Amino acid sequence: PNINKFFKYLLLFLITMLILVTANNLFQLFIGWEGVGIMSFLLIGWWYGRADANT
Amino acid sequence: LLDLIWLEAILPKTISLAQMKASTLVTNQKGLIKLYFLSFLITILISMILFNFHE
Amino acid sequence: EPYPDDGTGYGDYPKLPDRSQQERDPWYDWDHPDLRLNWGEPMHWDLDMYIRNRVDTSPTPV
Amino acid sequence: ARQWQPDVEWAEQYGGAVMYPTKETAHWKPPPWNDVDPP
Amino acid sequence: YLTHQQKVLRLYKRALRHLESWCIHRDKYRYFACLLRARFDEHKNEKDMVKATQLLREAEEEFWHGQHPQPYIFPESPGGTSYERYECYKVPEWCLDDWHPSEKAMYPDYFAKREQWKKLRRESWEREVKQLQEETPVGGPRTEALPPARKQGDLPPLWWHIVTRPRERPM
Amino acid sequence: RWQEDPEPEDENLYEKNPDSHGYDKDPAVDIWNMRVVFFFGFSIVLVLGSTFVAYLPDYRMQEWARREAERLVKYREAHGLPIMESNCFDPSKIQLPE
Amino acid sequence: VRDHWVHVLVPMGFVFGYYLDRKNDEKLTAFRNKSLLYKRELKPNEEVTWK
Amino acid sequence: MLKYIIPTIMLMPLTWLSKNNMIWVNSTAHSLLISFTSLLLMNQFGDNSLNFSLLFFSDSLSTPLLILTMWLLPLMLMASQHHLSKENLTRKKLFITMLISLQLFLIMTFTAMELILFYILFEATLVPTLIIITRWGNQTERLNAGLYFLFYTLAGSLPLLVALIYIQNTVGSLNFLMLQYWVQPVHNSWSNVFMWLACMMAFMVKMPLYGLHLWLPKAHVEAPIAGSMVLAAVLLKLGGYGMLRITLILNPMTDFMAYPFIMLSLWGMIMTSSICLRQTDLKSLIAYSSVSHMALVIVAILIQTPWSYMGATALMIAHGLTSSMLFCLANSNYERIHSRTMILARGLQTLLPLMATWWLLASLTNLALPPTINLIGELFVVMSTFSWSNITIILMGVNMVITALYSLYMLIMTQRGKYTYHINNISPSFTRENALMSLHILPLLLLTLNPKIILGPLY
Amino acid sequence: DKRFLKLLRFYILLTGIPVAIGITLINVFIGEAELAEIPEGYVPEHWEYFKHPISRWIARTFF
Amino acid sequence: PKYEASRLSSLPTTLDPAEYDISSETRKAQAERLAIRSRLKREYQLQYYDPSRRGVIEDPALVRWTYARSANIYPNFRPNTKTSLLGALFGIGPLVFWYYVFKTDRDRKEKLIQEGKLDRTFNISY
Amino acid sequence: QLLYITSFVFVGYYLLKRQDYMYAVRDHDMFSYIKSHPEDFPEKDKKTYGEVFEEFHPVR
Amino acid sequence: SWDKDVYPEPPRRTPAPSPQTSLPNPITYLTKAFDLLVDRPVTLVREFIERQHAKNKYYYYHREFRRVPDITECQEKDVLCMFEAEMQWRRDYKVDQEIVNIIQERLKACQQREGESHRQNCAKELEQFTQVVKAYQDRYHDLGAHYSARKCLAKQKQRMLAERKAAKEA
Ligand SMILES: CCCCCCCCCCCCO[C@@H]1O[C@H](CO)[C@@H](O[C@H]2O[C@H](CO)[C@@H](O)[C@H](O)[C@H]2O)[C@H](O)[C@H]1O
Ligand SMILES: CCCCCCCCCCCCO[C@@H]1O[C@H](CO)[C@@H](O[C@H]2O[C@H](CO)[C@@H](O)[C@H](O)[C@H]2O)[C@H](O)[C@H]1O
Ligand SMILES: CCCCCCCCCCCCO[C@@H]1O[C@H](CO)[C@@H](O[C@H]2O[C@H](CO)[C@@H](O)[C@H](O)[C@H]2O)[C@H](O)[C@H]1O
Ligand SMILES: CCCCCCCCCCCCO[C@@H]1O[C@H](CO)[C@@H](O[C@H]2O[C@H](CO)[C@@H](O)[C@H](O)[C@H]2O)[C@H](O)[C@H]1O
Ligand SMILES: CCCCCCCCCCCCO[C@@H]1O[C@H](CO)[C@@H](O[C@H]2O[C@H](CO)[C@@H](O)[C@H](O)[C@H]2O)[C@H](O)[C@H]1O
Ligand SMILES: CCCCCCCCCCCCO[C@@H]1O[C@H](CO)[C@@H](O[C@H]2O[C@H](CO)[C@@H](O)[C@H](O)[C@H]2O)[C@H](O)[C@H]1O
Repeated sequence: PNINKFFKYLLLFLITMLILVTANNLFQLFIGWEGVGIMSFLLIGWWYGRADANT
Repeated sequence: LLDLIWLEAILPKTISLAQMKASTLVTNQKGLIKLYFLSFLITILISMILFNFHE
Repeated sequence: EPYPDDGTGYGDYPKLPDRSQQERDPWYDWDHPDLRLNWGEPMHWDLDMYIRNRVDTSPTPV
Repeated sequence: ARQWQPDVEWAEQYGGAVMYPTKETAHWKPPPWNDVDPP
Repeated sequence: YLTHQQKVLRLYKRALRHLESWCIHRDKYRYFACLLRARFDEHKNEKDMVKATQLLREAEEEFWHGQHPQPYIFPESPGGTSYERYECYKVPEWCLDDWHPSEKAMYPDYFAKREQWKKLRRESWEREVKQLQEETPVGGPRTEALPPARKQGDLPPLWWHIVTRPRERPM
Repeated sequence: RWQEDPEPEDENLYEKNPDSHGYDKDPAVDIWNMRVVFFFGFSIVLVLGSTFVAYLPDYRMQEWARREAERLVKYREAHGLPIMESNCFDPSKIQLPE
Repeated sequence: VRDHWVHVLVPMGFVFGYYLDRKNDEKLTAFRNKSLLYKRELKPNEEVTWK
Repeated sequence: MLKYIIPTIMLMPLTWLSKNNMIWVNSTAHSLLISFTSLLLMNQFGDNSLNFSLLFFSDSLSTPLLILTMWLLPLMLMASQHHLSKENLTRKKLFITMLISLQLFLIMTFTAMELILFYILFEATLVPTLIIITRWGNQTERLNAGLYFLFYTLAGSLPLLVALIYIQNTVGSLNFLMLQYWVQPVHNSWSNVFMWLACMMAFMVKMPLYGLHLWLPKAHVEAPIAGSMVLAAVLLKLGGYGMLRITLILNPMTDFMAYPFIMLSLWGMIMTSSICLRQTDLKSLIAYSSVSHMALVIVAILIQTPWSYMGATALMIAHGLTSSMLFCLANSNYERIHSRTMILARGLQTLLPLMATWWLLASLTNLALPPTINLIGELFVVMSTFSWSNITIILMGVNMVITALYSLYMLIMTQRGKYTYHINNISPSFTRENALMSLHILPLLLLTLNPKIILGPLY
Repeated sequence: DKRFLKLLRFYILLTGIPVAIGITLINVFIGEAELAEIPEGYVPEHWEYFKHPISRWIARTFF
Repeated sequence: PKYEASRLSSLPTTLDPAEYDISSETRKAQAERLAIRSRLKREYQLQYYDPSRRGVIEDPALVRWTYARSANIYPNFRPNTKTSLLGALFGIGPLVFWYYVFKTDRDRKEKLIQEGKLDRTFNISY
Repeated sequence: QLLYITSFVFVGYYLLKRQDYMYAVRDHDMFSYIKSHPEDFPEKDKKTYGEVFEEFHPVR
Repeated sequence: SWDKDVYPEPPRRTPAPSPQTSLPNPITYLTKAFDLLVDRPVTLVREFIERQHAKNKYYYYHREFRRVPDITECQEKDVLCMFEAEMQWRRDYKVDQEIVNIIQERLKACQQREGESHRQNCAKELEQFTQVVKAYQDRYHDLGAHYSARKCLAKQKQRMLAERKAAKEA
């Protein structure tokens, strides 16, 4: 039912990685570095009613 | 151990206890003219013999 | 059975088995299925440490 | 829940002869409401 | 709280599932599922309960030694890969009462029928409570079992949250 | 025990006003409260405030300092001077102790 | 308007406070056009450099 | 500053002469207008501060604190008007009057030129704040929270009064511009050690420093939502603002007097972060989160470097919006379930989708996701403490891990999992609540586009 | 939730669109100032030390 | 090889020696345990299923838990040998440990700077 | 209400007059005493910061 | 647009196309398409905008600060002189920060431009960066957050005292 939000999150995942890969300074790199990490949190826990997914 | 017990105990709880005990000492008086005027005699005597307020 | 009467502040709160909520029967019709708790039953002192997202005490094959 | 306000049990804390009861002031009683003691 | 028979049958089912996890192949599992059934059959008629309890006690120790460290779990069973997966889509029915009138207007027929279910629930509640009162011992209920409706036209007490519960695949 | 009023039941604003914005029971006051919050909060402070911040006249001289640094680097390099000196103050104006 | 006159209270307060803030500047003119950094000769039509 | 003081005062007749049903509309509309004009304080110069008169001045430190203060008043009014609905008219107007008076004291506090004037307004804030907590809090414990709040503050503040009066006798002035030029070094003696403590302890208690923080979790759990917002957002920063100014006249003694307080803060931030992992009250968790964040600010102020002072300023502003937003988020749940227990209502994302988004954004700012100004502030303090001593990275890095765990534990517990079956009064988020959350997060994130305006004088 | 987001969008654009249009027209038909040396014997006003027209207006009007 | 239980790996029920010694006394105890659970289940269900109830079914068990985890601790605290040692070791000990770690590190760094032996060639941000 | 304002203003004016007079007297007495005893209030010899030695305390 | 002396760039040496294939170069055609579809329309829009700017020519100026006596010439506690010397020092501090920033930008541009030969080919820029960072460190490092001209002068006098002492004994 939330397929639109899924594709938004996948795209945000992609954008943060491109920020990581093209960053020329360590602060810009850290933006992508933590960006991908937080996007993983939201997608690993996609089915948030399941305790194992949240864990 | 620290927040709910010892940090409470070592400052606010101990300070409050001392004040409460001091209050009871001060205010637990018999209301007797004889006793109050007797303490006046001790005060005047100590004021001279011990502290030399008369000099 | 209460916690031992040292000066630690447990009072009369019951000492229950130190088991994770993961160890409870998942087929029973719990009032709180996610926690596997029933309404009105005494909660473990460390319930928040024993939710299914945290410390598991389940038996292990080894 | 509506805001807690003092009940009778809370109020009686301030209706005694002293704020801090002790062994010495156990026999103290609040004075007459109109300050008059019976003859 | 489980009888001896219940314990023995639960061990049999659990041991067959771990056995199937080891064997994998259906023909191989059929072979050892029959050998395992023979062992349970060899002592089926044991009468001295002390002896039978010792057999069950030892069988559980043998099961623990030989269990699969990663047995097959049905996907939707507790601990399975799809367990609780659809809980985030299960919305309680009472949420519909808070819908804006323009949202309800989109399903006139669904909400007319819903209004009849709420009428049924309201008209039935007092009889449900009364039946539970007069069928419960003085001390209180000693088990969690609930009774059926006795009179015709009555509903089984405490039915609403079982009947109107979310569907297993609500979307 | 005493004579005290019962705790009142919690009141759902949507019950009487399904369009409630949650500001007031009165629907007309409710709408006006929403409008001022939104117009002054978002249209004015956030939008115009963000614009005002965006166009601040050289906040704290950062842009002037860059132009001035460029002028000094140009001059000092052309005349063969050091770009920067270790001494902030002219030693001829200082008397040391002892 | 007897129904909307309270809406002038805060805006008028800002105008008044603005006016009083400017009035304070007039008591702090001791060094107007006299600092070593900004002191300059006056323009033909100028009476003061700032107010 | 009269262009802000006077209109703030006018909010009082405005509230009292309003029609009965327009007190919230009028006070909210005009406090937002005052906030708009506060942006005129951004006229800052690279060298000189903005010196209005003999009483008031504004520089790059006090300006962002002023704009935060004037922004919060309308937000507080919006947050309060629901739980005050059944209150009678006169007692509502009194509540709004206390909020206005707090804003009046605060803007004068952050712009006072003279340290004794700062002290008096610094201390005047206790009265409205104490009244708000003890009169309009819901629980019995508010009376004790008021007392702890009152006497923790005065225990440190009265010694500060003696020290300040002593300084004026010795130096001849407490004017901050004068002190910038007439400051003399502080020599080692037991007299100066206690002068140092009297000058700093009042501010340490307000931050609060670890060990003197017990009043804070009491005050929040008992205060009404508006009391919690100003307490977390602004009143804690009185202590940080106080030290940032007074440390000017305590050098070089701060070189070693800082050690006990850096240790308490460096260890305290880990202790209070760990505490958040086991809190059962949602308001108490957010309160303990403030203690951990302000521990960084204390360390930043005490080590006195350009990078640490910039990080301290950004942190104070960022925490103001984040923490106040979190209290507002927790309060919105409280208005439905009437309990602060975190584990009571779960899976709320299923029932309140948009509100769960505010929860996610507040959590991500709380754990300092880059490039939020929360991260900018924390990172600048991390950079400067590493130069102070490389080993601090171990403590600072560990605290970053713990902060993520409790920030997301709070998110997961209340928003995710399965909803509580018997809680059937979770009505949809009101427009008022959604607007309240956006007026926190939107300016917070917009500041990422232009961080320099919240980096303070050392920028 | 949908009503709130529609209202939030409306009120941000209510002034956001006029501002975006206004800036564009100022940038096109007024343009920035050009840097120039101070003519001999000339005293610029304090707002003439800034380039963008909106910045000059801000400095002249408020600062 | 017998099962060795630990704090974080409980003894499986099937291997519990007492899970098979179900005497008339134990069966009586189990019945009493089920009686309490059924009594509480009925009290909850009569509110949970009540069509006219809108709100939260307050659970005294949950209220007792949050109260026990905060308000009830100090009233039942006694300063004795145990609580004093834990208080001293855990509260004061780490502060002293970190003071010496940082004081020692900073004293060393300061000595190196004062002798020009610490390399700060490009260090101009602090 | 009018008399409340008038009474306060009327008394306040005379109190403010006495207040300013007392402070004028304090200054008058102080300056006359500084003149009477020039030996106790000499003009300090002022040195520029180029000549005055101040220890430097690095923050590192 | 910018001063080339302040921001130097070596002369650019581009090789000429020297193909050794019969296949067409996809970049060449894409280059031509880009100039036709993107560059030409963009240039026309800009040329129109430049026409409007040419109609309304006005000027802004770089503020010039006269020099005032610095902290060394200020009498102790004379706030009126210390204030002007302190403000001048603060302005110079901001300027020196930007001088270092210009040198760092030169160094970073050289490193990218010189590619794999940057180590040998950016020696001059690395030297200038090294010297300016040393001078800036001498002036401003270790002053603390509450820095001032007075503290900066105290730092310099300590350095001059050490340099005198070493010179004398040597
Ligand atoms: C570190 C510098 C600041 C230190 C300030 C310390 C001074 C005291 C501050 C708090 C004073 C509050 O005043 C009083 O305090 C005590 C506990 O302390 C409270 O009393 C509380 O603890 C006592 C003992 O555990 C209980 O009997 C009581 O039921 C409980 O309410 C009183 O209800 C409160 O009226
Ligand atoms: C740094 C210096 C700061 C100095 C600040 C001075 C603050 C003084 C605060 C008031 C002191 C007396 O405050 C009083 O404290 C005692 C105990 O602490 C409280 O007494 C309560 O706790 C005690 C301790 O268990 C019980 O014995 C008592 O039955 C109970 O009522 C009183 O309810 C409170 O009124
Ligand atoms: C010589 C010095 C004297 C100085 C006096 C200066 C002020 C004189 C004010 C006189 C008018 C007072 O007005 C009197 O009080 C209030 C406030 O308006 C009015 O009634 C009020 O009701 C509510 C508040 O309760 C509001 O809508 C509004 O404040 C007003 O309508 C009364 O209906 C009016 O009779
Ligand atoms: C972030 C937005 C904040 C919104 C604030 C809303 C309140 C706005 C208050 C406006 C105050 C304007 O105040 C008045 O402006 C006019 C411009 O016409 C100025 O007019 C003057 O400006 C400068 C002064 O050096 C000179 O060019 C010249 O003397 C004259 O033009 C006045 O010096 C000022 O007194
Ligand atoms: C949270 C709690 C924080 C507690 C912080 C405690 C900090 C302790 C600082 C110790 C330094 C105090 O200041 C120090 O005192 C000693 C006296 O003992 C002074 O000693 C002074 O008198 C002695 C006489 O005995 C002389 O020999 C000496 O020449 C002279 O300096 C020093 O001038 C000063 O260096
Ligand atoms: C998006 C809406 C934002 C609203 C806030 C901004 C409103 C006003 C912004 C633009 C003001 C007009 O722009 C203003 O006019 C002229 C340029 O034409 C400039 O003034 C300059 O040019 C004009 C000639 O045109 C001459 O008088 C003279 O050479 C010089 O004063 C101002 O320095 C500039 O600031």
